[PDB]
Parts: sequence; structure tokens; C-alpha cells
Amino acid sequence: QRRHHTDVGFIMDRFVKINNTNPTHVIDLMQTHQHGLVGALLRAATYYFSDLEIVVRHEGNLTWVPNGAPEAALSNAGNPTAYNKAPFTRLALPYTAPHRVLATVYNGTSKYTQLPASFNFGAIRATDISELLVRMKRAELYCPRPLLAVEVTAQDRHKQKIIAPAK
Amino acid sequence: QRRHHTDVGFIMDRFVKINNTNPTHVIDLMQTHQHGLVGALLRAATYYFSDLEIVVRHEGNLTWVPNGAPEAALSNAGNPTAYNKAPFTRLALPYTAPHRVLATVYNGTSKYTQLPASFNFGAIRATDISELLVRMKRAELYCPRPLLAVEVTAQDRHKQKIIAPAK
Amino acid sequence: QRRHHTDVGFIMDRFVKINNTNPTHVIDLMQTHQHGLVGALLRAATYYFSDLEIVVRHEGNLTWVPNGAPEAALSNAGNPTAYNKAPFTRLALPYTAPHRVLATVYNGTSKYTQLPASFNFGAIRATDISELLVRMKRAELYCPRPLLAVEVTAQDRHKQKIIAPAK
Amino acid sequence: GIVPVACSDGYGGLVTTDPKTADPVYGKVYNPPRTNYPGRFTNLLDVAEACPTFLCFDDGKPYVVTREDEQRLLAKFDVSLAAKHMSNTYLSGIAQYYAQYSGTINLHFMFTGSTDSKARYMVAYVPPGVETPPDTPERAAHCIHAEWDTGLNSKFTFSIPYVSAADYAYTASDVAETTNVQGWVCIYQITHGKAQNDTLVVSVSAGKDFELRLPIDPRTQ
Amino acid sequence: GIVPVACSDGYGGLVTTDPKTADPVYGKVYNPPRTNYPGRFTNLLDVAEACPTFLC
Amino acid sequence: GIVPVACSDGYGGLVTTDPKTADPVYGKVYNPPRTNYPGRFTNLLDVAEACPTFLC
Amino acid sequence: ETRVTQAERFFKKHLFNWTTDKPFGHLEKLKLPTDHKGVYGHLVDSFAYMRNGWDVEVSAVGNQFNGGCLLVAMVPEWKKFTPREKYQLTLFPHQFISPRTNMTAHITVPYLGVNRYDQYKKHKPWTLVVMVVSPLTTSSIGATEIKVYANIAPTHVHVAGELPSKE
Repeated sequence: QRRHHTDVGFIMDRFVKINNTNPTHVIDLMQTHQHGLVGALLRAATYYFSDLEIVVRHEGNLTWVPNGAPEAALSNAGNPTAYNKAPFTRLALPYTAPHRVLATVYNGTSKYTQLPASFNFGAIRATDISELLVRMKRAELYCPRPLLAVEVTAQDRHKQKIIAPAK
Repeated sequence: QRRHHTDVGFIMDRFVKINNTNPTHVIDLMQTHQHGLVGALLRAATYYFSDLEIVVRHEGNLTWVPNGAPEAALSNAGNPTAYNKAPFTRLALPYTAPHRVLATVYNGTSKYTQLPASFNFGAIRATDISELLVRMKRAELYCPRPLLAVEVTAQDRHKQKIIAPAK
Repeated sequence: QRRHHTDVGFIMDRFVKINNTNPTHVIDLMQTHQHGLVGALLRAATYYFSDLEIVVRHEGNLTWVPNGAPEAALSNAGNPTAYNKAPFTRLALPYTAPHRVLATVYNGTSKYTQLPASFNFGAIRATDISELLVRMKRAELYCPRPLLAVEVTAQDRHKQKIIAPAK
Repeated sequence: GIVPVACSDGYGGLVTTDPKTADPVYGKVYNPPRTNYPGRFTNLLDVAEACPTFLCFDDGKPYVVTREDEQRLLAKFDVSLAAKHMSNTYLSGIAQYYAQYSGTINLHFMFTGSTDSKARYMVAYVPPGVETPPDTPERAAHCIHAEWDTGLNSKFTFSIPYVSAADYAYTASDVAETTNVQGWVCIYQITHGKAQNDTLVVSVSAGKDFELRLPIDPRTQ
Repeated sequence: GIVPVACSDGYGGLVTTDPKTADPVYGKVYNPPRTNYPGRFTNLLDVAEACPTFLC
Repeated sequence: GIVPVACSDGYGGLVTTDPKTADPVYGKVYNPPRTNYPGRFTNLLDVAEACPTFLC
Repeated sequence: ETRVTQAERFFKKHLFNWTTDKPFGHLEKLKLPTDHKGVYGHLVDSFAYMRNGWDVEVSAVGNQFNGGCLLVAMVPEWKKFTPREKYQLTLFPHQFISPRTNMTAHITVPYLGVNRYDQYKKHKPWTLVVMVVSPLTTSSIGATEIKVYANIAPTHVHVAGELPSKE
């Protein structure tokens, strides 16, 4: 057998769209759709570490402040500012969280269902952002969790149409 | 003598148009014209192995799901999505059919004149596709079949006019 | 500990905007904002030395005369003149001041609150200049000076809103 | 002069799975060490193999109870990753994102009955041949099958062999292709002693040579 | 600085038989083996020599 | 022929902290020597260590 | 940091009463650490940062004439489960409790989390999970009910930052 296509480092190194995007966006990997390929296989682990490449389609200049930077630091060009080219911009962001690894489920809070605010990869700001793609590089997953398949109501199985070249 | 031009890996290594294109197309090497160069030299073999390179002129983003993926998997960007550039999109696809080699003639059926629906290279989808070219890389052909020349009705030979520099 | 991010040759190696730009601009590093990252760390030294790389957004040709050249020498093409490309112009300037190092504060004058006029990297002239960025290469600092943080009026601490991925 | 280059046509577009990297924007960032962090898995099939998970029988329970009827068929279910009885399985969860599979699938049985009750069982696999599974407990002895009795060791493992035409098989059972797609496994109760409500729990794990091939994102988003 | 390049004129067009390969879209796919598959021919003239056919 | 290249999408933009250098416009400029210039500091945390400061 | 040896001791606990009317999926949890009335409670309230694992032992008192099965597992970063993923709780470190074969389980886990040290007054990484796999069945000669017990102890406790008294 050749078991390379189930590799965690190989299955996560693809671009996944993040649906909810705002003029000021805090890059959180938990915002991916829970039923996607990368989204679900990310939920199927408790802890994860990864770098992150972002492809952002924006108007105006894009500023990325790392984790822990104040919100007001997004208005300055000292932080890495990308001047927009024609189609979009393609950067490589590093791991900037204080913790050694991040988490997908948290049991409790962090202030003396809602993950702590320190679970993010930074923030990005521009005049507006139409689309945003995040790519996890050298990913690693820890503490596997239940991964659910689609349910069957009353049929014998799941009855899906496979692509066919029939004329 | 030097038979480098009659090689089976050389003559099949060229782009060929596939006349029938749809918004959602299932790439089948049997959809090539039967009388073309590569089309006829492909019908002149029973089983064929090849990779594939496609040149697609489309509008919008082009998604390619491998063989066996459901039709509903073409509406998600997790599958390889190519963003449209100016002239067209030139990709290289792998061989994804479960069978060891494909076939051009099937003697019978496969469900408990029409080849099995599993004989394809995947599917591609966009808003529309204007043209689609396919190129066979490292092609291998097995079990030669009759190859037919053009018939001549009543004249002694087939009289075709050669390009001439005559002024 | 990994003290790479407080290196003086690393923190000062980034593009910083210079607000006051004119059709004829004399490149003075002291024109940087005092509270900027690069600006404040430059104020936190007495002397410095640096090469320079400039990103200039201009209309028409940009001419750069080195330090010590007359002002009327900016109207000729014998000096390095850049023909404007589409987005902007990015050059590399050497160190042209006669002194061994520059300074950020001067005690007195230099003619038989205002640094000597020789404290510049040259001048640039074009039909107009909309933005100018400068970058210190191989920068070095000397004789550290007081560096201030923001003050607190009546709170226990400075309360600045950190970026949060909260939904 | 300088190097002349040819701006090729059709190349350079963004593919959401290209093998090329991006330009770094924040260099020399060293992350806190995560050496010897507990519980790291680098393959989804390693965790699939290591952790068998329960099946879902009728009414939604992971065990098959003994029946006090003439029917000696305790239960039967499809052998595929998209059946009802595998719908709550981690292996089914992994396989739903892949187009083709190949390899063995093990089944693990556990007896949870009282000690003072003894019983004998037989498990059978039927490849896609005969038009109806051998319901009778004798007709099924001609298939690939195994038997195990109950005692101190209440755990028994049975491996479903991979038999099909193609080298790889679809994990996404087709709308077409009615009738038995590939296979069924049926559990037979050879005998039972004072077992009216004694149960038997069935769990399924990926085999040693199981393998999934083509990643896809087939769920609706 | 960086590498200066000259975007030559007349090059870069698609020719349906150019010898350059495309950028892979789905990497590291291992196909089922087809070792010693019966009846494989690498040259059309080899099968032209091998099997004579009738005249009309 | 010549070497083909692919004009990648999304790259090439200017980020204010990219690690690539620019093309020189004035070659062979040799600066006045600054050997053994007093009080050179190469790390901010070094001068943070060596120079304690008062509280308020 | 220092390691304490007096806090690593057993602590009996009552989980629930295993009856016959509880069907499959009856889930009982016990987040760790619980209310420790011994040295560990003083450690929690008199030190801020601590890290430790847990060795959980679980015993059900009954007899061989009863049937049923209990799955005992230690879920990191516990979260409520809908009945669908209750079939997948074998993914976490686990053992089975069934009166036919075994009588006592034994699970050991390390310390794990996003922070190198945790304050368990806020975060509870590990969690005891016990469920009925098969319902308890009894006859005229079997026990009508079974009481299960917890047996737990912190392992490899490491602490830093001692806190003052409260008197």
C-alpha cells in the first residue's frame, strides 16, 4: 500500500476559503467551514501548529500586525504593508501566537464555546477585502477527536451521483 | 533507418482539440475525433495508459475533481481550483482511474456501444468552457487494432493536392 | 533566548514613510515621524551610519544628485536619472555624506535645533512626488539616548485594545 | 546583455493546491519549542488503525442482541464505508473525503453477556456474487468465514478481505449500480444458553493494508 | 539587486506541440502497476513489420 | 530557444519589509572609515541590560 | 519550578449508580481536577501555575451473573457530544469495563495544553468519561444494580510561583 495521500502534512497544504471576511479581519483557522476537507480534518484534532500563507483579494494596501499587537497598530505602515498588485497578494505569515500550539476546543475560559482571543494568526486590514484564502504549511495535529460522516435517514446507504462521461 | 517519428510516446505527445465541451465536462480520451492523428492512433489500440495536460479557455474559476468524486464535489474550491488568467489555463493532471489501464472497446457491461462510466480522467467545471485541449504524456498503447485508410471510389489512387510554392 | 528581533541591523531594515515630500526633496532621515518604529529607534541613538533604498512614486523623471552637489545640478541627466515605470521606482542609494557618521542631535552650529545641512543622503527631483519610502541597509547606531513610552494620566496602566478574533 | 525569458501562456495562474511557496513577510520568527508534545499523529490512517470504533445497528445501538425466534440471522449489514452501519465510524469519516480506497477492513467483536450464559457465533463474508446472501446458517459455510466461542477471551477480530474488480474501489457509493454493491457480512448464532437479553458489540477499524487515494471536498458548503 | 530579464517578443505562445511541460495540479499520485502487461508496442512500424495484412 | 518563465499571480508586489535588495544607481562609493568608533551598540536588549533606569 | 511528592496520592470518588434502566450512551463525566480536600487543594489555591497528569482507576462492584459494558476514557479538552459521536469515543485513551471479563480499568495520561503551565481554577484539560456501551442486564440470580467508583491521582506535579496565605 501507498498511504501518502492521508498524510496530515499533505492534506492540509491546500488553500481553504474563509467565508466571513471584514475590512478588519483577525485570521482564525476556526472560521473555516466545519464540513470542508481542511476544516473538518482540523476539527478532528484538538491541537494544531502551522504556518500560514494567505492569498487576499483587496482594494488598497493591506497591513498585517502579528498576534498581541494592539488594534490601533493596523493603521501604520511600519507593520508589513503590501501594496496591491492586479489580481491579489500572496504572502507567507509565520506562527505568532504565544502558546506552543493552538487548540480547537477549550474547556473553560482564560479571563479571571468561545476559544480565547489569543488563538489567532494576526490581523489584516485594508479598505475592503473581498476574498481570503489560508494555506497551512508544515501542519501538525495532536489529540485526535471524533470525525463524523453524513447521516443516513431511511435509505440503504448514501446515494450520490458520481461523475460520468455518458453522452 | 530512423524510426524516431513512429514512436508511440512521440506521436501521441501533442495537443488535440475535444470538440464537445460543456460547462461541466468529464474528460474522456474517447471524445476526440476518430479520424484525427492522435484520435485514430488511439482507436488503433485496445488499452492505453497516459497522464494528461489540458489547455482550457474558460470564464471564471476552474475546478477539477478526480475520477470517482461525486458530481456535487465540483461546487467546492477544496478540489483543485485554478483562477482564470488572461489567455487560458494550462494544467497537468494525473491518472486517477482505478483500473490499471483504460480501454477503447468494452465487450459487455459493468452494471449488475458504451464504455463503462469509470473510463475518464476526472471532471472540470467553470461558468463556461470555450475550448479544451488534451495532451497525452508518456502514453503507452496495448493490443493493436485495425487502422483504416481512406477509401477510393473509382479512381486508381487517392488524389490529394500537395502544398506547392508554384507562382 | 533568541534575541534576533532586537538586532539593530534587523529592526532598522524596513521601509518607513517620510511624510513631508516636495517636488524637490532632500533625503534627510530626520524627516521620519518621531513616534514611528524606525523613527523612534533612530531618535534613540546619537550617531548612525546607513546605506539607503528608496521607493518613490513620482510623475516624470526622477534625478538624484549626491550630497554636496549644487541645487542647480538637479536639472541635468548626467546625474543618475530614473525613467518612471508604472507602479513606482525602487533604487539603492549609497552613503554620500562627507562625515564618517551622521548624528541626530547637534550641540552648536557649523557656520562661521537645526542639524548641519551636510546631514543628508542627497536630493531627489521630479515633476512631483506623491510618496517616498526609505530603508536603512547595514545600519549601525552609536551612543544610545533616552527612549520614551506613552504616559499614563490617571489609569493603573495603558489600556490598548488588542486584536481579537471574537465573533 | 541580460537573460532573455519567454513569458509562457497559460502558466502562472493561482491553483489552490500548487506546490510553490510564497514570499516571506516576517523573517526570523522562532516559535516556542513543542518537542515531545503528547499525542501527535502524522497519518489519518494510523489513528484509523489504532482506534476501532463502534457500528450503528437498528434503532441506533452499537450491539446486536440475541433473538428468540426461528431466525438464526442475528444481523447483516453492507461492507462499505457508506453504509448505515458504518455511518457513525471514524473510518467512514476519513473516507468521505476520498474518492478511491483499497485494502482490508477488520471487524472487532466484543461479548458483554453474563458469564453464566454461553453462546456460539459464526461470521461470514459474501463477495458480489450470488443474488442473495445465504440466510440459512448452513448455506453460508461455503463462503470465507470464521467461528469463535465465548469464554474468558470475549474479544474476537475478523478481517474483511478486499475483493473487487478494479485495484481501487470507490468510497462514494453510486446513484446507479443498484443491488448488492460489493458485499455483506452476516452474524450467525450457532447456539445460546439462557441468553435472552445478552448483547454483542461490533467495532470496525482500518486494516493493516488499508489505503485511501484521492482527496476531495464532497460535502455541501 | 535581483535578476534582470528580457521578456522576448515572439516567444511564450502556446504551440500545440511545444516540448515544455505544464505545472502539476495534483501531486504525488501513484498509479496501479502495469508491469508485464501483455501485448505492448512502442513503435507503429514494429507492428507494421510484425503483421502483414491483405490487399484488396 | 530561450528559457521559459511563468509570471506568477500574487507575487512581485512590494511589501515594506521584503528581504530583497534594489538595483544600485551609483557604484564604487567608498565611505569614510569608521573603525573603532566609540559607543557602538548592536542590540537594544544589550543597552537595556547594561543601563538600568529609574522608576516613577 | 519544583516537583511535589506529597500531592501524588489516590482519592476515591463516586461516579454514578449503574442501573438497568440506563440505555446505551448514558454519559457521565468528571472534570479533573475536582474539589480536592487534601494537599492538592492547598497546592491549587496557594500556587498559581501547575502542570500534572492523571492516573485514573475505575472499578464497578458486581458479579459475573450480570451483563453490560462500560467504556472509560480520558477526553482532553472535553466538549458535549451529541449521540452521533458517542460511537467514536474510543479515539481517546480508553479501556472497557464489562462484568464478564474484567473488573477494573487503568488509564494514565500526561499533562497537555496550550500553556506550559495551567491554572486549573480556570482550565480543566483532562476529563473522566464513563458511558454504558451495553445496558446492565440482570436476572433472578443477578445484582439489580452496580455502583462504580473513581480512583484518581495527580502525577508528576510541577509548580511555580508560590502564593501567600489568606489568614
